[PDB]
Amino acid sequence: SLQRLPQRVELSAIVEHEAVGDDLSIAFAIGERHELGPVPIKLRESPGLMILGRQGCGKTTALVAIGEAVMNRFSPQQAQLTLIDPKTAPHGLRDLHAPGYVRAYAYDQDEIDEVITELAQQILLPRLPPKGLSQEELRALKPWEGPRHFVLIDDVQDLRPAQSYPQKPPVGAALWKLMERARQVGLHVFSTRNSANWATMPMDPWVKSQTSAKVAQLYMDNDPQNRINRSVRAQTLPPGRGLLVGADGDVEGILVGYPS
Ligand SMILES: Nc1ncnc2c1ncn2[C@@H]1O[C@H](COP(=O)(O)OP(=O)(O)OP(=O)(O)O)[C@@H](O)[C@H]1O
Ligand SMILES: [Mg+2]
Repeated sequence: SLQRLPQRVELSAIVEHEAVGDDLSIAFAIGERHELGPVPIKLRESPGLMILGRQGCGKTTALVAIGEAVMNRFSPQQAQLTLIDPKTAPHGLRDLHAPGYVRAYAYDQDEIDEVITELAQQILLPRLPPKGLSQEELRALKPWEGPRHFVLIDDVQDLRPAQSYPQKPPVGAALWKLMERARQVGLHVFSTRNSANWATMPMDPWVKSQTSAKVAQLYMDNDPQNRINRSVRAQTLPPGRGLLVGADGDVEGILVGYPS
C-alpha cells in the first residue's frame, strides 16, 4: 500500500501502538509504506540515524521524539540517554526530562567534548573485543553488560572543529570510530545536521561516520534539485516530514510524531 501522510500526528499515538518476535526497535514516526502506522527503526540493522534538513524542518523535534520513544520502549537499566545540544535549541533536548534515563546533558563545547570522550573511553571502548585474540577466542568471549547508550546529537554543524595554535581535536571525535562499530558496543547515535549547504554536507565527519556505519539517513526538507542517489532526489517538505533512506537503498516517506 502507499497512502498519503497527515499534516501532523501525535507521538503518543505511535508509542501506545508499538507497546501493544524478538524486537529491538524504537518508533517515532509513521510511514507511507506502513499503512500510516509506526515505522520501526530496527536497531540491530540501523543502530542510529543521520538526520539532514534545512532550517525549521524539525531536526530538534525529531530528537525529542526519539528520546521519548527510547524511554517508552526501554527501562533505565536497558537504555541511557546522552544529550548533546550546542545551540541550546528552544524546546529541544534541554527540556527532555527523565531522571534515571539522562546520564548527561551538555551544551558547552568543552563540556560536550568531556562528556563524549568519557562515554567513549570509559564505557564503550571496554565493550570492544580486545586486540590480538584468535577468532576462536573471539567467538567465546562474554558479551558486554549494561545499558544501551542512545546519544542524541543536535546540530553537529555547530560542534567546534579541530584547530591549531592551540591544538584541539574536533569536539566529540572520540565517538566516530565507535559509531562505525556501534553494533558491537550497543551505541545508538541519532545526529542531526543542517543541510542547506548540500555540497559540504558529505564532507562532515559526523555524516562520514554514520554513512560508514551504514545507518539509515532521514532527509527532511531539502532543495529538490539535490540528489540523494542516482534514483532518489531530495524533496521540499513541511516540518516533521522526511525521506527515510536505508543503507540498502530502500526509501520511505515518513512523518515524525509530535512529542509530549
Ligand atoms: N514532527 C513534527 N510535526 C509537525 N510539526 C513539526 C514537527 N517538528 C517540528 N514541527 C514544526 O517545526 C517547527 C520547528 O521545529 P524544530 O525547531 O524542531 O526545527 P529544526 O529543524 O530543529 O529548526 P532549526 O533548523 O532552526 O534548528 C516547530 O516549532 C513546529 O512548529
Ligand atoms: Mg533545531
